[PDB]
Amino acid sequence: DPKRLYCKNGGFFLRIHPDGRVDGVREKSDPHIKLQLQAEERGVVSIKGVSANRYLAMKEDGRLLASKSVTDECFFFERLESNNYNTYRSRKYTSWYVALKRTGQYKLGSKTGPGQKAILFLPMS
Ligand SMILES: CO[C@@H]1O[C@@H](C(=O)O)[C@@H](O[C@H]2O[C@H](COS(=O)(=O)O)[C@@H](O)[C@H](O)[C@H]2NS(=O)(=O)O)[C@H](O)[C@H]1OS(=O)(=O)O
Repeated sequence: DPKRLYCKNGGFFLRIHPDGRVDGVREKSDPHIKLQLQAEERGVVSIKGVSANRYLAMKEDGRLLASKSVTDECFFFERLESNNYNTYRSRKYTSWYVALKRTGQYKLGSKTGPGQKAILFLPMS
């Protein structure tokens, strides 16, 4: 079943545009925030935009985008933290997290880390 990823940092839903752009939006009705999270192994997921047909990827410089193809940049550790929010940490760039800023823009992976509000998401159906 599809999920919406609600970010604790400002209450933005993770959004994947048809063109590959990634950002955040507060509108629960937005057509581009419905995501498919598929387990590739225990604790490892890909994140696909249902509307966009693109997979969330983190690049070597921390950029977030969504690609048509699934590559090693499209896998993330899904962890339930002690505060009961999930985090999604790049399987390839292992210190960097999927994250949204308070402005609704995505946060560059190299600017993220374990104590931040920006990396915390709650999956909702
Ligand atoms: C409440 O948790 C964090 O702190 C907030 C805050 O202190 O305002 C947010 O930080 C964001 O804004 C501050 C201040 O920016 S300003 O433009 O100078 O006002 C920045 O210093 C932070 O880098 C910003 N972080 S963000 O991830 O880009 O939003 C924010 O809610 C929380 O920051 S956190 O890094 O996610 O913990």
